[PDB]
Amino acid sequence: EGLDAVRKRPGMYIGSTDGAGLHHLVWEIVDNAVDEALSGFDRIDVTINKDGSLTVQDHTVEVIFTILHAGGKFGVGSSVVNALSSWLEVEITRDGAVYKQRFENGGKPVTTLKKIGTAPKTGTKVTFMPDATIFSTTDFKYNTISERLNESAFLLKNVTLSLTDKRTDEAIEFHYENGVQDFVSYLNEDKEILTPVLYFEGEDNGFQVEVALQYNDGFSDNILSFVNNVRTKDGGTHETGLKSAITKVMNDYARKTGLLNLEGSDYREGLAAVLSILVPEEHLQFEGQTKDKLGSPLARPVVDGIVADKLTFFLMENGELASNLIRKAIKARDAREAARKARDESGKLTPAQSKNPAKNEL
Amino acid sequence: PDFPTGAIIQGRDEIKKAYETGKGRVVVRSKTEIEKLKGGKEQIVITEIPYEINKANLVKKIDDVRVNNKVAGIAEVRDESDRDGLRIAIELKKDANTELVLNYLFKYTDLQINYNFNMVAIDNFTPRQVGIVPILSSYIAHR
DNA sequence: GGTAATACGGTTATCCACAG
DNA sequence: CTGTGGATAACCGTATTACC
Ligand SMILES: [Mg+2]
Ligand SMILES: [Mg+2]
Repeated sequence: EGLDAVRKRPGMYIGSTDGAGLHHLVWEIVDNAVDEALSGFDRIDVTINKDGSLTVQDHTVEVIFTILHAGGKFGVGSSVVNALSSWLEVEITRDGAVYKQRFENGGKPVTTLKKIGTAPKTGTKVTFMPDATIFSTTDFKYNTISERLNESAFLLKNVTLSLTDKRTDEAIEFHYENGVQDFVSYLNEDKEILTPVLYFEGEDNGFQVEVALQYNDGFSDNILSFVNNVRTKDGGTHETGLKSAITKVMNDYARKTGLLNLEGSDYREGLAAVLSILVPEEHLQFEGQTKDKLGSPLARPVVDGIVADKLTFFLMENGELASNLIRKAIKARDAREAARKARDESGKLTPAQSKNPAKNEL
Repeated sequence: PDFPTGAIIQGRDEIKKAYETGKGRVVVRSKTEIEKLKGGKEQIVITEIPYEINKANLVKKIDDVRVNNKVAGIAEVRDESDRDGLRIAIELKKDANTELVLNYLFKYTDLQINYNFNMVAIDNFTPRQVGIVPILSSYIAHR
């Protein structure tokens, strides 16, 4: 079924950033599909067809399904996709036969859910072509969809996500077992690794946190965050709490072992980390519209708590790599303020890009 | 013009003005791709710069924009140029208006400059300011 | 603390026009 | 206040033996 309101104001549902919006809707439907599979009813196939339309099938779940505008993932109208497409087509095949219906121009049906062919098993497919009445560019970019499916696959483990493209006969298929561990591995597979992949999980006061992190020989840190499997593009309390525990527990380790107090970063030079927590509804606050920044003040300590604990223990794992990181840090401070001092004034060295004593040549 | 250092030249009425009179002003802007990186952070990749611009000086004057936060966005600035290419990677933070950073860069650095024609040459022992025609003519009669 | 003579390196300030 | 390119003009660190 289709919804007039989205047509009347598409940006409000999708944000027709065109065709960044066009891709926002595909996120919506496929996330809803995934969600519905997570509901127990274990694979989603996304297919970019050659005629330009998008099939998305799973193997009363039907309208339970097609009604998205639901960035869930968290394992007479209604439904924004059917409403935003010159043609949609819902085929269900459940119990020994296949029922089908299609909808045109905006959501108006055009056939009844009737039967056509008997199928020997079950599943449901939605295929749809968007329209260049509301959309500028209806080209489905294969690499973007591939990417989102990928990260979507790190996040939710009990599901697997395929993506084949009849336009240029290719197909990836994402399934990640190790999870958030494997995420940060993927963040640092282009780079040169240093430390192995760290990983702590947690649960406290209603929060379930899961944080993995590891070092490359790089400068800029890369830290991505999730409240309820949606991303925090601009971070907030949970992130700051994770960051409040790495510089806290390290300075502490610094004073004891590494002798030595240090800046905020310095310890995060080349640190990539993946942060995904689960906040309950009663503790979940954001900022001025858009879930881009977490506000929940309770998340700052509960993340800080969980991570700082685990990190204090697993800092007594080895000391080869611990003193070393605390050594690189003390290095970073020095290098950092060597810019501050040089700046205030307002050497023939031609220095290697990536700091790493182990491999560099002078 | 066709600069040996490539890039992009904006200002046809002024190319015309300069071929007409010898003098004109034109804009010259660097070549850039945007690069979507793993995670979700974008990264500007400069691949041609303006004629007679010092590359080192430039890269440096961009890191100088970073550490002075003259605009936010720039996470790292790194010259990746080598034997088979010219690549400057300006990597951005998560959540940072990439269009904003790019425009502020064109405005306030030498990522984009002006070229001013001023075409004087010695034509019969005296200097003359010349457009494309007395130049081409002069050539022809020489030949 | 100095210079001898054949070697190895590199560096600075000026003029001139014309741009922001 | 900086840089452009064809001109002007200088400048001084080091090694080596040897002797007050
Ligand atoms: Mg400029
Ligand atoms: Mg200039």
